[PDB]
Amino acid sequence: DIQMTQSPSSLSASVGDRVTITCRASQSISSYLNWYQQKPGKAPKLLIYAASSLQSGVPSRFSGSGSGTDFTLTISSLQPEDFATYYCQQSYSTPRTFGPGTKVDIKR
Amino acid sequence: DRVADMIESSIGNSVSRALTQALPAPTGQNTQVSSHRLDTGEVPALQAAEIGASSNTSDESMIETRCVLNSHSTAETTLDSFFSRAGLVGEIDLPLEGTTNPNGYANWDIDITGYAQMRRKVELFTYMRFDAEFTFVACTPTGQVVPQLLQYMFVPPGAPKPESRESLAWQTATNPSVFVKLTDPPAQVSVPFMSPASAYQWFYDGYPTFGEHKQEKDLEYGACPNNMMGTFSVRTVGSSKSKYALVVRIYMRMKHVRAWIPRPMRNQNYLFKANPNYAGDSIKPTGTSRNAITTL
Amino acid sequence: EVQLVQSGAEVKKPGESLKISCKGSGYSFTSYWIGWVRQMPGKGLEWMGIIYPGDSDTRYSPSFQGQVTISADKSISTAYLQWSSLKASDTAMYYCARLHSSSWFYGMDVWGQGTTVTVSS
Amino acid sequence: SHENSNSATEGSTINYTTINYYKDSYAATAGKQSLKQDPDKFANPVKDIFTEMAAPLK
Amino acid sequence: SDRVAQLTIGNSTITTQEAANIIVGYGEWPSYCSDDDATAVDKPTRPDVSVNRFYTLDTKLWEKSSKGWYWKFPDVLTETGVFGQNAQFHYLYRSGFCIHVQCNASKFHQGALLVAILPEYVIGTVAGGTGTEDSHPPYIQTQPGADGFELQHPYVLDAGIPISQLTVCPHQWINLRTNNCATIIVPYMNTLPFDSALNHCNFGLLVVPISPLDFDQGATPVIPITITLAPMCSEFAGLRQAVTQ
Amino acid sequence: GFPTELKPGTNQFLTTDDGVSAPILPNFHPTPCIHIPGEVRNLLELCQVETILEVNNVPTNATSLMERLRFPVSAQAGKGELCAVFRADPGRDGPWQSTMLGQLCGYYTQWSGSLEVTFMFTGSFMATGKMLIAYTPPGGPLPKDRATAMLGTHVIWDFGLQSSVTLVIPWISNTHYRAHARDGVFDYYTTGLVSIWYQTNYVVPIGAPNTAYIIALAAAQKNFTMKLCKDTSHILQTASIQ
Ligand SMILES: CCCCCCCCCCCCC/C=C/[C@H](O)[C@H](N)CO
Repeated sequence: DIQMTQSPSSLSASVGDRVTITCRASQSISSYLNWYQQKPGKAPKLLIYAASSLQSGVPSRFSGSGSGTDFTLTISSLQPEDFATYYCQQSYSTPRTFGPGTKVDIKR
Repeated sequence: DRVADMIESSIGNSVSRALTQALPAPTGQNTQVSSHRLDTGEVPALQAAEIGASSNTSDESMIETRCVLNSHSTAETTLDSFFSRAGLVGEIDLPLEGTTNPNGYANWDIDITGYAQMRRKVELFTYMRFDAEFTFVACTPTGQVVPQLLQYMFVPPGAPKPESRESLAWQTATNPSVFVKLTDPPAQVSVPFMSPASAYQWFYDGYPTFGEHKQEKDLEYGACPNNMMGTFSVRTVGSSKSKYALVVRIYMRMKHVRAWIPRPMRNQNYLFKANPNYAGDSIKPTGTSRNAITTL
Repeated sequence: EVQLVQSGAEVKKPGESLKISCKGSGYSFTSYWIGWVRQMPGKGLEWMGIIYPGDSDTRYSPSFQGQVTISADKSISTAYLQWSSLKASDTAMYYCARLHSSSWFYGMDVWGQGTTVTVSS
Repeated sequence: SHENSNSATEGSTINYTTINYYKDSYAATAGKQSLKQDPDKFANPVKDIFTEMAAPLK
Repeated sequence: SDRVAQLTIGNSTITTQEAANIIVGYGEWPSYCSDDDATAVDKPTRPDVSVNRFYTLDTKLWEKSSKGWYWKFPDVLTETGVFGQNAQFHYLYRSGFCIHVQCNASKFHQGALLVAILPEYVIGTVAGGTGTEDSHPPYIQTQPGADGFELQHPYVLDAGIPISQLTVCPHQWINLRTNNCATIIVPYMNTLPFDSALNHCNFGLLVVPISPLDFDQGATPVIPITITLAPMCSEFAGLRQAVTQ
Repeated sequence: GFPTELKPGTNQFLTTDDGVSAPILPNFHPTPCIHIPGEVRNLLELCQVETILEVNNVPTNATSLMERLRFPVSAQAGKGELCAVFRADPGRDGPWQSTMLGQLCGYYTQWSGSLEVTFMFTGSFMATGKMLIAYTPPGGPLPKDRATAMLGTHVIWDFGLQSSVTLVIPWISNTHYRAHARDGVFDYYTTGLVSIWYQTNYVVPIGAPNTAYIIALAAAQKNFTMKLCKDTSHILQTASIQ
């Protein structure tokens, strides 16, 4: 079983900020990390697949990078709708573990 | 010529060393009976498109075919079967009271790139050498046939272009001219290949003249004097203004055609005469689109 | 439009048998994996399994194999998450998803509404 | 016959059977063009030719 | 017997071990102008050894977002070596070319370059975007010289013609998994037996990535594309003072 | 005064009439023709040259029109997945409009003969995979799975030192000629479908891209012919040339 972890467990920022979260895998999934966005009381929404490919209908401010064991999701300019929980899962093996989750909240 | 390098020299070898030969193909290629192939080493199906050549695979080597005697003719895909069709190349308007040609005379620079169909047909090739058949159909804007006498004059480059309906050039002592009536059938003449070069080139990657090429004289880029065959002047034959507004449509039918250097066909809307300009903010895909690559 | 519609809010008791359905519309059915995701109240997403309906092929998570059965009726285009004996630890939101059309390695690209299962006495 | 040979296709490897009523050869009918094709000029312009059964890159 | 090749001309040699073949444009080898086709009566000069040799042009960098580039011939060599000097000193020029595009990568890189030769490659302007102003390209864009010019709209080849049909002309593909070089031998194409090397460009060499470059992090991120070319059967006539344009 | 009787069709101007017209320049001789490379005698010569077939005609915006010239192939689940699909009608609106054969067919009403589509794999050298390219003759709907597509004509393609394969679409027609198919009654002239499925998988080792692209190049065989020339409708002009 591949164990996925995310860092930081939760970060805070304001509109226009540059958010960045990291996902670490126990094993060496090549580039099969998927980033999902889930808002409270809503279903998960695929943002990034293949660790870099932007899903259709996603704003360009989302960027995926990394491979092997280290991956990163970056929001160039954080927006009000970008304050949600971001999960990383590995699709390389079965089971396809989900990340613990990283929550982004408005800072004050 | 004593040194050995001169004796065994290939300098001056003017013969064209061509690796191909044209063969008669009056009909489509026949099909041969082919059975299963269960072997190793030879793979007709597999190609290498990196070489830059088309696939030489055939039906016989990919499926089990039957003997088909193909008598379908290839005669309709020749250049004359494709270009010996008159098409609208020009339109000239002599209105009674307007601004385009209000003095009963008009000069039209001979250029067959003013209309999409004929232009896109001809520009399939880079070089073309042909004779032409020009037909002139004159009538009123509504299409009525009226009793009017018109003079068509061909003014090669360097001849005095008429500046008025009663200028001296209309004496046509040496310029070929046609006097026609609107009630007569449409005029029709045949023109030879009159370029100083061996063929008309619809594309000229260069500048006609030497010197500095600054921003002002950029419109001369692509201008080939070898294609500037002159002017076509049309007037109403008379000292007084004509009674009717007129329109003369010029249709060109190429014949004895030869073409060189086929090139990709235009997929963007033409914008200007004798110019490959295109709308940069309206670039469209060559064909239609679809939502997905797995649904049709 | 490609969409997945689930059964709906479900309330049961600890020891009955439940079978949560999810129907996919707007696309084929025997061409894409579906799979199920569990989210315990206040927790994150947990992958349960994947089902390929055409020639039903099921991959299970080790932590869920033996507790649930993922199946798929291709005739009606509906996946199922049958339970044999509900436990008190089955209260959660269950999402039926659909993996990326371009490749099953590209995650779950379509998501259903979600079914809230609540088992208590 | 006895007329100017000043057509655009004179001096070429093509056959023409045209009709003319004037002394200028370019005023003649288009006629028929010999059905000779050279696909390999554009389709297989390789210096070293390969056969169908032969893998092109050996 | 087909992937290894050695192109030797003048005092220059190119050895390639991942070649595909030699494409002879339109199945016609370059030749000298014949006496019947000759127009000018003065005796042309044939400096062949000093001009018929491989000159290496600039080096472009293939990226993952590269659109493509085009060069104009003989505009690239008008300022290079004895060939350039002869072109500037003479009014009439004639020659074919052997063009060799080089692009080597590892066996883990992937991508496809289309290398084509389009005769009379006239560059079209965007006509002010909306297609209302009869703008014309500047002199640098129509004759970019040895440095070349980068395509703005490779789909229409900056001329309104589809890239998809550019294989109608003599061409090859540099597919990184198959070959790392492409060789096209193009004859002298023109409606005139001779022409000026400073005003008219016989053709344009287009290098366009059809399949985008792609590799993995850690692999060499620099993938150069080099353009070498050899004039062949070069002839010059009309000798006077040297003129650059 | 030789008696004559002019018949109907007198004075009519027929644009496709091969006749004798009055020359304007007597005793004129054209500039002699020098040898120019690349002479074209028949249009079919250009039909046998392979031009890029835009199977991936999903994108429309001008920023990503180059992505239309190749379609992706990635690692799958080994379930005989469908890579791509298109129609085999060369004179019909779709992927074929981008080909030289497709544009030349727009100028002719009827066509006959076999087609060829060469697929070139532009992935890495270390990537392996097998595809199944299937031509389904007319009448058969779009195959729902690889097992159904295997019933029509097909070729199994293995990536290797030869980066390209050729699917020859044979001339399987009830009529000696086919008009250009389109939605409606003329779908009777449909040629069939072409479907690309995964045969085994797209495999690749560590350190190479997980995705590659396939480029399609369509052409016509030597039995191909066209008939009944006409005016094309692929492109129509607006804002008349200025
Ligand atoms: C009594 C009137 C006779 C009219 C004579 C017209 C002369 C016809 C000469 C051939 C025309 C060649 C077609 C023109 C070429 C192109 O449009 C441009 N000049 C080059 O792009």
